[PDB]
Amino acid sequence: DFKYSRELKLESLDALNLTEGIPLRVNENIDLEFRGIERAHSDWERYVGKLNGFHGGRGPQFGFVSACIPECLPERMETVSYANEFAFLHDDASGKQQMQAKLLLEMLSIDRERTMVTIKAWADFCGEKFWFGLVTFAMALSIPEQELELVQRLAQNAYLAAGLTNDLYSYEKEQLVVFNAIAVIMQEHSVSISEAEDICRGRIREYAAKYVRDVADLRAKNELSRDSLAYLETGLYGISGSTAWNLDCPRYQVSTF
Repeated sequence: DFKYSRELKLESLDALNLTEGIPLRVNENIDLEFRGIERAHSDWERYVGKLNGFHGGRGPQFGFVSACIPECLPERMETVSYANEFAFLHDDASGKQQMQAKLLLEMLSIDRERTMVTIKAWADFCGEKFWFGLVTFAMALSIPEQELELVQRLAQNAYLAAGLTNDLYSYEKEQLVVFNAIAVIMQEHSVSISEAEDICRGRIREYAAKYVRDVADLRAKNELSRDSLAYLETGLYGISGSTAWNLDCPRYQVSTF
């Protein structure tokens, strides 16, 4: 039931067969997303430190957030984008808590109850729970507590598909600078990079196909809450958006350092 996003023809995903047949959707407010990325970089330089050669969720045509949370509420896009960009920077001391406080104040002013759920998920660390806090806040979703255990267990497949794809597309630039799936497969099977890569692709397609099927069944049954279903359906655009973004995003392009 789409109100804020747009489906994009990107025929290379069919040839790549990593996202099953999940379409690419992109939030139409890419401009707000970039504004929140710029502000996060301005605050980081202001409070934390200088940034040189850093690239986060910005891609040449769309950003990470607009492809992966395509139905993100427009008035929440900047904040959601800022928080995603800040998590990218944090992953790569007084100012950090000052930036966090500001972000917390902006979130509480938008959605008090759902900022608390989100913060709870973000204190645990597990990257599952970061994306869980961000998506639920970005789309103003309230997962019934009786459904949470089941919803999170189901979403794990989409997190694995996107997580492994990420490592697949980040290994090259990461090696040039390992805690990557390609390296583990190169230990266990003692194989070359391209052979670990083909094994990784097999696993990605398993996880992706299982997720697509489960979400189809749950949607067809309509016995879970609309917010749980909306969260799970966002899991699908997170797989297609992650992959499409990975193709050309500066973060993983060797052309940068």
